[PDB]
Amino acid sequence: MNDLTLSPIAIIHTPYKEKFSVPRQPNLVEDGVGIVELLPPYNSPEAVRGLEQFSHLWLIFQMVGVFASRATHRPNPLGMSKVELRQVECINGNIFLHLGAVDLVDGTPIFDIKPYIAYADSEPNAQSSVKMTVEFTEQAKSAVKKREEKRPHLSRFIRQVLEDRIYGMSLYEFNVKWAGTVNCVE
Amino acid sequence: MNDLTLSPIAIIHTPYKEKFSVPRQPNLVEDGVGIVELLPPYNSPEAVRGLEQFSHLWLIFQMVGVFASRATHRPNPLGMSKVELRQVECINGNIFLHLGAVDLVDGTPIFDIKPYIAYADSEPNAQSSVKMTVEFTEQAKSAVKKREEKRPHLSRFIRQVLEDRIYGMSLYEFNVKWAGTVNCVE
Repeated sequence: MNDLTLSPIAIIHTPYKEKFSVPRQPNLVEDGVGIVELLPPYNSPEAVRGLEQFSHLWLIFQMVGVFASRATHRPNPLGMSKVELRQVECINGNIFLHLGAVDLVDGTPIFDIKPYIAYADSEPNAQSSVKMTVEFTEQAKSAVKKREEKRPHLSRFIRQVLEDRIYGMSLYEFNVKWAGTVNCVE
Repeated sequence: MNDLTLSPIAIIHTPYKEKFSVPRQPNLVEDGVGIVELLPPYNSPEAVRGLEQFSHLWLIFQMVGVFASRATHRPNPLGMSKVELRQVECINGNIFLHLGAVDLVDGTPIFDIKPYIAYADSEPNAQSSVKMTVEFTEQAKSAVKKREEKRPHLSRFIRQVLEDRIYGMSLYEFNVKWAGTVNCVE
């Protein structure tokens, strides 16, 4: 048993540009959706035949004791993530797996795509050891409105912030600065 | 984003010597237990500090469309497996994670060890699209009895077979040949 060299089979497109932009509860934010783009020569319709069968998927991507946590600094930076499968799209040799609410940062390399099977993967009783109101300033209400044309639902997409004081958060091409009041979207 | 070279961090010791020996329902067979042995220099007590907190673990090991199944022939032969954690043992620089009922074949290389968290990993409603009696011949009853000293519960460990006609199955150092009647344990 020797080493192993992995080849990225896909790239993930996501609203969260950096780690800080990812909410600790991605299943709540219904706009933090993603598209998995399969790279050549894995982007074949044969490679995803029947993927649309399953509703959930497992993505093996690239990122107390290390093994006791979910930290990224690992001997093998291999991360897991179960996302919702909304649509397997095939067009002109391009395969896009339109996922549900994800938690991977924009552009992350995918190593494997497996179907999430409830039998072998679900273990509910697995043991172990602050909803905020969102307000936009008038200038904010205006800036968000202008972008509602290109990126619809950009306003409610701010359920992230829903989890002196002028913090910054990069969402998409934007940089949103901010019960918290959001100042300027730019 | 380029390739990635993985280094095995551990080896898994298991009763099932080959793929055929693994029951399609490992959670039933209460003897198909395993020990994960951490390899140098990852076998440090600091690397598993508090692992005993969680009851379940994720092992990323080495193995319709490919992505639509759990097949082994993949662009990246990376497999997943959630096992029960019974005991994290530290002795003379040797770390053994005594698991519960596993499904990995004997000697399989482990790439990563993560704690199974019910929040992010459990998804019960995940959608998609024969109990047999066990009898031993007299010669078998004798052969199993002789080994009950070294490998206790070797008899009930045959709940595997519980899922002309002289089939063979390798379990441990043995080769069990066989409502089905098991002939000779050797």
